[PDB]
Formats: sequence, structure tokens, C-alpha cells
Amino acid sequence: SLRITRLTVFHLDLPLAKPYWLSGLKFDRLDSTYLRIDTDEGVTGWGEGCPWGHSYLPAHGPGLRAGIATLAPHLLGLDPRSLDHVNRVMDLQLPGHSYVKSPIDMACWDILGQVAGLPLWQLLGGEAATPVPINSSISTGTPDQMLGLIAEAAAQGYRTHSAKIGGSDPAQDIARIEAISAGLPDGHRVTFDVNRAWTPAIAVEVLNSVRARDWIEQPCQTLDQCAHVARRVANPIMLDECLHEFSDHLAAWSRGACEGVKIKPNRVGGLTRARQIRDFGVSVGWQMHIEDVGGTALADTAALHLAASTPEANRLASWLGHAHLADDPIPGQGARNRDGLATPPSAPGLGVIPDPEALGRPVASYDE
Amino acid sequence: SLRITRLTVFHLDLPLAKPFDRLDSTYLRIDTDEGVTGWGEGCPWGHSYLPAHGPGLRAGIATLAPHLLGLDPRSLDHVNRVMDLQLPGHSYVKSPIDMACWDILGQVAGLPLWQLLGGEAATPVPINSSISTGTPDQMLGLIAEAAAQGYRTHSAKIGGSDPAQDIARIEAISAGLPDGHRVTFDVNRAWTPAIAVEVLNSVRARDWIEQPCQTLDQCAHVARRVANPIMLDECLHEFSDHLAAWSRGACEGVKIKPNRVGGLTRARQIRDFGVSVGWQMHIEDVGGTALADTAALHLAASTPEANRLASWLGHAHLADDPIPGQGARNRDGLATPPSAPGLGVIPDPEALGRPVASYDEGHHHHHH
Amino acid sequence: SLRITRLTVFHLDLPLAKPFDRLDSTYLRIDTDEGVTGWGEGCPWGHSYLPAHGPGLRAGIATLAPHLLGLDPRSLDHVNRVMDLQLPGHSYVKSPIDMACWDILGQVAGLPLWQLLGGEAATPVPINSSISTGTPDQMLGLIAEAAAQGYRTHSAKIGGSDPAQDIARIEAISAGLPDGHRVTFDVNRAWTPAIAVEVLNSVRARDWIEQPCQTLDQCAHVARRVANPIMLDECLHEFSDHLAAWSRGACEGVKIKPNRVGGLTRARQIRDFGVSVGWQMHIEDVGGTALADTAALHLAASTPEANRLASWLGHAHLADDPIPGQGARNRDGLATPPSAPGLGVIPDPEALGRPVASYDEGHHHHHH
Repeated sequence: SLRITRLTVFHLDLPLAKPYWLSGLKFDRLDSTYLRIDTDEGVTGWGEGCPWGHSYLPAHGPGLRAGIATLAPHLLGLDPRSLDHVNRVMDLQLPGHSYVKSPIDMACWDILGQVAGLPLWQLLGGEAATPVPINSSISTGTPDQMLGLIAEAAAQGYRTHSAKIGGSDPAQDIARIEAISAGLPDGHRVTFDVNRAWTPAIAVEVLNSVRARDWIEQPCQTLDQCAHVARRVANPIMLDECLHEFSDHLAAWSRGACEGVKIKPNRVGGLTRARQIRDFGVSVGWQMHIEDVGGTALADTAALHLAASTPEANRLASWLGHAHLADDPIPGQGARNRDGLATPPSAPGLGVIPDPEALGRPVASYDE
Repeated sequence: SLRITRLTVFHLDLPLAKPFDRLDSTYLRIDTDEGVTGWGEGCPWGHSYLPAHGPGLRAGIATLAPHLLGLDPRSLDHVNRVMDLQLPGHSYVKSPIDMACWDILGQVAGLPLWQLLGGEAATPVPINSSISTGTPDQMLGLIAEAAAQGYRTHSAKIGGSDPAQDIARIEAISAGLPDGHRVTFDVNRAWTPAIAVEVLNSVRARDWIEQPCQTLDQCAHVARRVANPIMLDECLHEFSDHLAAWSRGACEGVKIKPNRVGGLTRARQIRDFGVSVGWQMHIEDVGGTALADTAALHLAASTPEANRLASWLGHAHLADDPIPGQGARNRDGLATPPSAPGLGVIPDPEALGRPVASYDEGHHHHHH
Repeated sequence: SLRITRLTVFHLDLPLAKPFDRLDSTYLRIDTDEGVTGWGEGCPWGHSYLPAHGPGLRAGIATLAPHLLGLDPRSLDHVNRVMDLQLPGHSYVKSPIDMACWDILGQVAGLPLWQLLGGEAATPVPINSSISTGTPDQMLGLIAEAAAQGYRTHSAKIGGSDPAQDIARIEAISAGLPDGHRVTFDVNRAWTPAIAVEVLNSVRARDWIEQPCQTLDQCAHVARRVANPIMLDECLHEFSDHLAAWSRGACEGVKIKPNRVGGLTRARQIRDFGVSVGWQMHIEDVGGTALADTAALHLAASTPEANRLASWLGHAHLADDPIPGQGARNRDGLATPPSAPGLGVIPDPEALGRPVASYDEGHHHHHH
């Protein structure tokens, strides 16, 4: 009886606070898509898809909007409360393209929350709007630079740190790892994030040279390569970018490839798909970072609802995308960082409402 | 801010239509502070079928009651976590509690359960018959009678220590089906691997065989050696058993029963897993009234059609009805779940009788 | 020192002969500074068949265009590496780009593509028919018609939720073939493992079964349990999927489609792997005009005869032809690739219409 009536697509140019200079490109800004879903009864949901550029994952801004175009005729007329059904239709009408699917799913969850009068964290089964620890991002440099950046991060109140390492020089990674692990303040945690920059050979060489037993995030490009490394080294392994769908998680589990995963809605295709993965992780005793790939506090809030509803023993720190942006299109809205922690809203649905006058003029609109 | 205020336990002596001649059923009413009230049923098929019995169910509620009081029943995963913390195992105890909390959530949301479980419609679900064991043409008599009733799937009970009569049963039934109709051979753990191998490799029929043997290991052994699709049921008590079954490659379908697996929250995760791996599923409860039948039918109706087989209605086997004209009933071999908010069945406490237990919150200045 | 100078994108609305009633095809012209010009086609079979759609293809070219400009198109592996760096996945986008660079390389070398892919001759390749689903003798009518045309291999479309009609289809078609002729049963992911096991073990026919199920895991399960050769297709998106299929022992053949795998450079590696492990292969594209058909036929013709099965020509299903009298065409159920340098098909831009996009190199002192 409830029925999707209009889909409206907006495009946001979001400059980064720290641009960086790629070898192939000055990586300057993010191409975010906001999606508004209107229904016949005046309940309206919002979703965000914002890929981390077009080189990070199988995802890009222009493809996201092109994907919505293709899906739009089929989403019109659906009951947005029947969430698994909406996902089935999307998967029927456009296979893959999980980055297209995530803001559509997110906006339907928003509608369902408003209709039920429940915040997303409660629909996802959580007892409370649990404050979720936020991790810092420590850029690559010397031993002394990164450890100075860590002391800076600790002063802002971060207690979990993502130290960015990697490159095909093993000896400087060894010196980075051993300095950072030995020079942490008390109670603080590091993850060493390699972001696929190692081959199995380099991974085996550095990790077997090192006394540190901290988390290693996604050392290699593929699951096969990562599972190879895991058999040969002594560190906990966190997987992330190689995990595109549920069957990849099933594969990671049966190989014994990891002790933790990151879950990111824009990688896996929304909150419906991300919740199934979360629940699987709980069942098998994974520890999990739950965040999105990038963009505004809109996407950040969606994933933090999943993070907060996740049991304490399985939940690790979240990352907030909007902390790295220089602009804010939804000021004072959604889940924000105060003293190293972020709390999701308890308002029905997603609890963040964009003003369309802050967003510019719609790039596309679809109705029937 | 919604809270559980009272738990009330009812016990129902239900005579069977075809006489072990009666069932011990437990009804559970859960009251809240805002006057929304949920119902659940747990009814083991005797005490000898599963790790489950009537007296144990009420002792389990007794054990769990102090911990359920004061919980938010909309927070369904949290409620399941507390129950698992406070009484490990005992999934037959937890099934009615989780059922009644789903009921509350649906009423609070204004949504029927099949929609909360993601389905697009109150889909009419095919019902299967139970054909009791006899001679070939005794059972072939009973199938024609069931076909006359409007059953299009049939569950024929076979098994024994004697291979020759089970061969004659299978080949007669399978060749002498009416057109369009399906038969499942339910052996119900009666075979050893040896007999299963001899029977199934002497037989031209390639119909479903439901749980040939006692254990997962034994069933996986049979499956490697025979040509039939294998359906698993009684050996699967939690999600990890389903994971083990998939990794062994032991089956191509599972039966999902809320009283075996610990309720609807646990059954849904299993269902979603089964859809992911391409299982076909019978979704039904273990026994009892149309209350437990309806809860399972909401899950069945919300399942994709490619993965959904016929349901079994327990109440069809009873002489008594405590909830007349209510819930999901057989209409020409189909059953449609209700589309009222929540479960869509409300017992009258006058039809049930006097409560065997009641559990309440108490004042701090109270004196006897 | 050869450089890409311009990329021009054309969009072609192609009506189907038998009406979903049209195809969205993309033609791509790549110009160089030395005046040698290459063409590619990418045409997904609707948007619902693979992770692939028309609008996404052009958005993908848009994303990739700045990075392709100024590359040497003779350096084919390098071109594929840049594309993989700049847009991960999206193999349907990359297929026309790689195709057009092969075209350039062939013209530059003075060699037809089948020779650059190592083949001794423009070998005439057997073509297979498509037999749409019906009754047994409907499909047996359509096979006799295809036999009259000169088809000696037939791809009969089967599948459904109903085992009994698929059994009757298979046994009639397989027994009622004309002598010398081959049938492949293409189910196209329509079966669950349960139905696949029941159907294939009820059937005397030992013909090819093409992709019974949705996933690699599900197909590997069926193969362990049945007697037919299994052909894999839609589940294989990159080289690592083919490696996984071989290590699982899931199949005895694969279909290779350039639009699924990311073009000719990726298809060749797969082809060479398949020859090494003793696979038999159908080599064809996903759909579209004789442009994409010809590119696939160059690969098919260069394949050893022991490993090569029949090709399918997409253009045979279209009402329109944008490139008349050109490329590889059916002659009595055989097709010979051209022996002109490169691809051996040059579109006229006047027959296509006005370009939907164009991308160019720009001067540094330029002002609007």
C-alpha cells in the first residue's frame, strides 16, 4: 500500500582537507551522490553513495548515477518497507554494482525506520545508542613523524590508530612497525593498514622480521594471497577490500584467512547486505570495523547505526569519512566525533535530513 | 523505553486426532508498560523427538523470566543475546519468547511479520500432507486421498531395519504419483548409512530423502555415495550446524523449525544463509496450534519462491483448537499468513484456562 | 611514440528480431596521431544478464578517457594495467577499449587478429543455434529447422522450478537428434542444486549442461553428484575465477566472452589456460553486432581444434545492421574470420549517427 513515487539524484563536489598527489592526478575531492526517495504517503528517505575516488574499489561517481538511471523504472511502485524484496529486484535488474545499490537500500531503511518510529540501531537489534570509538589516521613517514602524529592524535582523544604503511621497501616498513608498536601510549591500539601494497613475499618477510603482534589490515590484493600470508605469519589478519559479497566472506571463513573483517555498505551493497555479514561475523567470532568507504556524515551515520548495534566483543573502532572533508552539506547533523567517540541518533529512521537548498540543483529525477 | 512488565505461562493439553496420544504445549503472554502484548507458542512433538519437553520449557521460562523483565522487546537481537547468556542451549525454551517479542515489534511498527521479514506479499504457501507408513498400496491409497484434499506435495514416512520393504515402498509411491505432484521420503533418522546406501542405490527414484541418519557425519557419508537430493532437519540445532553442513556439502535443502533453532530471529539468519547458498527449504514448526504455525508461515511466505518448498501445519493433526478461526489455515492446500500488524493471532485467556506461572516486577518498599 | 589522440563514443539502438525488445550497444572509435584508427563494440545483453549495462559502459569510458589519452595502443598489457588501476572491475567497460587497441596493433603489424592470437589459418568455425524453450516437440520442431539451416550444434534453453518438464524436454531432445549433431542444455542459472541433482540423475542423456546454478560453489556441488559434463559461463568474471574453477574441479569446459572478462587480452590468457588444462571452450561475445562477433571469432579460430566448440553469433538475432557486408557471417553453419590487418571491420560513422561523447587532447595556452 506504501509505494515509491519519486527518486531524486543530487551530486556533491566534496573537497578533501588533505589532498594527495598520485603517480598516475592530484586527488582533490570526492564525487558523492545523494539520493532522495519519496513515497505516496509523504515519508521520505535519504541515502548516500560516495566512492573513495574511482581507483579504490569497483565504484565510481558517474557509474553510480548511471546505475540509478537503469534501476529507477523498477524501483518506482515498490513498497520500500519490504526490504529484502527491494534488494532482490535490484539484484535481478542490475547484477553487481553494489555501490549503486547502497544508497537505494539506505534510503529504504530510513523510510522503514520512520514508518515504525524506530532508530536504525534498534531495527538492527541493538539495545542502546552505544557510543562507538573512532580511530585516527596516521599518514606514512618516518618512525618519528608517525609517532609524533600519534601523540597529536592522542591529544585529540583518539585511542585507536590506523597507521598507514606499505610499499616494496621492506626495511623501512620493519622500522615503522617496530617503532610505532613499542612507542604507543598505554591503553592505545594500532592497526597497520597496508592497503594491498604488499605481495605475499614482502608480507612474509616483514611480518616474520617483526616482534609486533598488532592487527595487519589487508596486506595483499586478493583473498588467496592474504590466506597464503596468514598461514606463514603470527599476526591477526583483518580483511577489507577483497570482500565484495557474502560468498567471499564464506570463502574467507572456510580458508581460515582472517580473524576480523571491515564491513562497508558501499562495498557490500547496503545495510541489508551488511547486516547479514555482521551477523555471520558474530556467529564465527570475527572482530569487525564498521564504517563506510567515504563521504559525508550521512553515509557515516548509516554505518554507525550498524556499528552501535554490534555486540561489544565483536565491535572495533569506526572511521568517520566526514572528518577528512573540508566542506559540510549537513552541518550539526548525523553522528559526529566528540573526544574519540561517536553516538548514532535515536530519532526514527536514519535521523539525518538533508536540506535540498544546500545540495544544489538535482542532476536527475524519476517519477511515474 | 518500552519494557517487558509481565510474563504469563499457560499450559495446554492438546489431544491428537490420530492417537503417545497428546501434546504438551506452552503459550506465553508478554505484557509491556505501554499496553502492547505479544504471544508465543512452544510445543515439542512429545519429549522424544528433539532435545525438548513441556516441563523443561516452563522450567526454562522460570530460569529466564527475571532477566527478560525490564528489557525492550523491540531490540530483538539483544533479547536473544541475554537469553543465550542466561541459559545456553535450550532452543525450545527460547522459541516462544522470541516469537512474542516479534509480535510486539510488529504491532509497534504497524506491520505484519512477513513484511518485517522482508517479503513483498502475504504469499499463499503450498501445504504438504503426512502419509503414515504401511504397504505400498496402503500409502498409495493415502496419497490419492491427500490429492483429493488439494495437497500437491506429500511427505511419506518410511524407514526400518528392513531394506526390501523400503525399496518396494519407494518405487511404488514414486512411479504411482499423480502428475504435477511431489513426494519427499521422510525416514526420520531410522537408517544406518549401510541401509541408506543399499536402499537408495537399488532404487530408480530421485526424489528428496529427508534425514536418512542420526548425525550430520552419517548423512554426509550417504550423500557422497547416493544420487538423491538430501534434506537435513533434526541434526541442525544452531547456525554453526548449518555452516558445517554447507562446508561438508551434506545436503541441498534444510527444514527450518523455530522450536529447534531458538525462534524467529535465529530462523531468519538461517533462511538468509540458505538463500545465499542455494538451499531449498521447508519452513514450519515442530508441532502445536495455529499460533506456532502462523509464525513459521510468516517466515515461509517471506522466502523467495525458488528457495521455498511446502509447509506443514501442525494444528491439522489436533482434535482441539484453542484459537478458533485464527491464524494461517489450509484452503485447498494453500495457506496465506495474516496481514494485521505483528503475528495476527490473539488468544483469549478464557479459552486456555488458568495460568500455571506468572512473573512480575516488584516495588522496593514492599513487605509481606 | 604512437599515441591515442581521440576517443569517440557512439550509441546504437538495435532492435531484436524476436521481441525486452532492443539492445543498447556502444561503438568506440580510437584515433592515433599517425592516422591509424581502431574500433570496439560493447553490447550487454540487456542490463539484467551480467553486471553490465549500456549507460554504465559510457560512464565507464568517461571515467577512463583522460587516462587512455596519450597511451601507446600497441602496448596492450600496459593499457590493460592502466584501466585496471583507474577503474577496478567493470570488465564490460574495458572490452571495447582493448578490442580497438587490438585493431590498431593488427593494422600497425599488417596482420589479422587470428594470427596475432597465434592461429595458423582463418579457420571456419562451426556456429550453434539457439533453441528457445517450449514443449519437447516444439523444441524438436525448432531443431529440425536449425538443422535445415546448416546448424550442427544446438543450444537448447531449459530450466525452471519444475523438474518433471525439464526431464521430458531433455530426454526427447537428446534421443531425437539427427545423426552427427550436438546438443548443449543451457539452463542459465535457473536451477538450485537440488533440482539439478534430481533432473540430471533421472535422465539417460550425458550431453553438456551449461551453468546449472548461480554460483561456482553451487555448480561444483552439482558436478560431484551427477554424470554430465558441466560448462561454466556467467559466474566467471576474471582469471582468478577460472583458476578457482579448475582447482575445485567444477567443470570440463568454459564459455569465454570478452565483454564478461574485460576484452581480448584477458580472454586470450583464459583461452591459453584452458588449452593447458584440457578444457573445451565456446568462444563468442555476449551480444551485439558483427563487430563484437568478429573479435571473438578471431580468438575462436586461433584456438586448437581439440579445445574449440561452436560459436554463437549475436548479430543473427538483430533486425538492424550498422555494418552491412562486414565481419564474420554465417555461411551454411560456419563462419570464417577476415584476413585483412587488424579486426577487418571498419564502420562508417554516417551509418551510426551523431556521437554521444568525444574526448580529445588540449593545448596548454588555450582559453575559452
